[PDB]
Amino acid sequence: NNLYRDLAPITESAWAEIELEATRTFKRHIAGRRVVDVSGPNGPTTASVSTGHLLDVSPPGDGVIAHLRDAKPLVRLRVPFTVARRDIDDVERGSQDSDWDPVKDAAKKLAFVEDRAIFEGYAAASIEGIRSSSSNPALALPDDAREIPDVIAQALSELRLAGVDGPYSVLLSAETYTKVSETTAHGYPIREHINRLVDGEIIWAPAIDGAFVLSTRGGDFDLQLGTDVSIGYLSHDAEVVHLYMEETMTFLCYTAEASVALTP
Amino acid sequence: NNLYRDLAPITESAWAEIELEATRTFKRHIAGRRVVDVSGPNGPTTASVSTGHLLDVSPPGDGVIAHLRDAKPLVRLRVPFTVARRDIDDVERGSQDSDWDPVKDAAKKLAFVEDRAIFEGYAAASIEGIRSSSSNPALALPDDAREIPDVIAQALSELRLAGVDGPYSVLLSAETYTKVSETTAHGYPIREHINRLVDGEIIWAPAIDGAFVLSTRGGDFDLQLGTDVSIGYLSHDAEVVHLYMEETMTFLCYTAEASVALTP
Amino acid sequence: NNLYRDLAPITESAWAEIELEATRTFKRHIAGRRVVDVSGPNGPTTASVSTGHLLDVSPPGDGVIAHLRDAKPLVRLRVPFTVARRDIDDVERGSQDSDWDPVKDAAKKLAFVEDRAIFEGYAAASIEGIRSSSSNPALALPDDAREIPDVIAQALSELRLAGVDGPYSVLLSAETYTKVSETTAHGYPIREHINRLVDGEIIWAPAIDGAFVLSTRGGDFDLQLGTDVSIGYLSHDAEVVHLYMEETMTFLCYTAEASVALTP
Repeated sequence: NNLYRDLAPITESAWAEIELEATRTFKRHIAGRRVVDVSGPNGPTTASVSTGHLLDVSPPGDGVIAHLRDAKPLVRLRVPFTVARRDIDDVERGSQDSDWDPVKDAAKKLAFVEDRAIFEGYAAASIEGIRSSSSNPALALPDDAREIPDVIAQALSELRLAGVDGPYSVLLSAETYTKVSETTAHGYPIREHINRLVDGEIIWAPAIDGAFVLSTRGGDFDLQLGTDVSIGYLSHDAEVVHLYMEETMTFLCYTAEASVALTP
Repeated sequence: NNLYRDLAPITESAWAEIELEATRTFKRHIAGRRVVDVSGPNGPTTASVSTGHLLDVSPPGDGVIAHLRDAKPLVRLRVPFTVARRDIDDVERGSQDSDWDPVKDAAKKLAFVEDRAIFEGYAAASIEGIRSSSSNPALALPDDAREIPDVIAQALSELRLAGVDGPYSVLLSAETYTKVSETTAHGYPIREHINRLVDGEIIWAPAIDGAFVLSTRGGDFDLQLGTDVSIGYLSHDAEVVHLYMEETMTFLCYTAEASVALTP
Repeated sequence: NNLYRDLAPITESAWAEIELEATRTFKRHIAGRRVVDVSGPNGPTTASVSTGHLLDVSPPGDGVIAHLRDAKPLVRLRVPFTVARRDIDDVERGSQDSDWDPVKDAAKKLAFVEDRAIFEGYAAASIEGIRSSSSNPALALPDDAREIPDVIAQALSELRLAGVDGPYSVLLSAETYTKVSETTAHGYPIREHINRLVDGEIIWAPAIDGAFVLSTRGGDFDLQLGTDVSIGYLSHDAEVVHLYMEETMTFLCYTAEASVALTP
């Protein structure tokens, strides 16, 4: 295939180690996939997602009405990294302390870009994020950690006024999650205080900035994937090999009233 | 379905008559479908055709390479017409001279727009025609009808220099076909003179202007259809019913050297 | 094998596309293979073709008669070309307008060299062409296109005086074939005028210069192949891949009276 892995100077065991390390880190650092419906890979031939809408266009001639079908293009994200042939070779010698830090960093970068496109928007890819697409009024996250549950209750009140149902979930930023975790009250963390309110789960969202309270009934958010995360090979040298992590995706929000955003 | 035919004041017999009359006229007046590969209807959900190419785009952030997948949108052509309820009603009385001239005119219009988009281009739909996409030099159709075969032989020489194979076919305009038909030499029409050269067929192309000599080996032209020609209903009155003929399509040319264009 | 295709950064689909495109163009531009017997590939170990003749040589010593066996060596023709990794990669994305023009040009070049060696001679390879090996007197192709059939009839008279039988065939140059095709008489091309005389076929020979009338009974011309046309890999870069088209061949003419040559 287009990955050209058979041409890389890497053994099966080292390939397995790299894949495992990247998968673990990405699954750690990814959050949107846990609260958004995912349309499984449709193949490399997939390039756009139809919206079912029509756009006006100049007719070819008299007596003819012309309309253009509307589609959302898919964007390919590629993050390159470099690995050492010595660490690669040591694996077949029964070594199991090899350095895969570039792999972990690339996985973190890819997860962050994906989550930031989902929750904030990537305009050049025509991706409007949940924050912008949300219709319910946005709130402000208090500087202190003790007042956050009140704001979350207000956001639940807003959604739950608007008429959305299903389990509710709170996605918190790295800085906010650290705050609610370190901070404590009556012998419990402010994070447990927050958890007490919702029916769903509390989720880490390091890539995003602020906080988000959203419904998970289904049918409101769609992450379309052409091809899932993959690892490939570009070139190599006497000392290093250059690889990349690739994924082709787009994001769509259909219900603007199923989420509430809180800004720092 | 979206046609809403069940709501129209028309009987099954009249529906059949209208469908038959439109199909006959369209199949008469259509030419590109006889020399271009047709990708059958893929359903109303189809909105674009992937090209497999990539487009450069600003990255979300540092260390990330971003590319956009390239697709060709589909365009919907709708031609409205009006029919008389008296002619509709007469059918169930065993009448078989009913007037379907508006149906025939609408079918002609739709065929003409389709063929003109295929052979000349519809820019607003991002459709580049065979004439523009052709790489072989264009020729001029002589005013006289006696020199046309020489120009056709020159065009065959150009294609057949360029290295294309398979049966060759000549599509002639209405004005040019009338000329070669009426004109005669040695007791045979100039059209038969033309036919003597090629291995394929001589085709009517009223919508196009000029003439075209092209190969039919396959894999060079693709007419993508989302939905084929259909007839629908908009509204009705005590005297008339308003209908439309609809089709969603796009056209792609892959080989620029498989055709030669001759301009009036 | 020596092609080293497994080392090239090309997918199976792109390999198939390149092979198909090269085969089509070569089969289009090749002519000698249609009128000469072909000895199928005998393997890479084949290096020469015995003639069964003997050559005089100085003896090792007294009372000894020494002779050397005579053989015709085989010559390997290699034509390099370059391909773009972007066009290669687009194929797996369902792209089918990729550029293979260098492939087509290399195939044309190889076909032209093969046909020119067959019909004109490649001295350094000890290949004497049909033109030189022919014993029947050579003719001159008239500048005008109207007198060519008379010269072809004269050439048939010469062969057919000399006593050769079997279907006869005319191989025409690019410039001569264009002339006889464009030129017309009594509503038929001069090429059809020519075809009327012979029992065999009229053949395109762009590589050759002039015209040739020859018999196809069999046993007079032999194209010996060690290995048929093949495509290989030399090296690659971040943007391009360097490939070559290779064939090992030689040509032998046994009957000097089975052909007649016409010079421009």
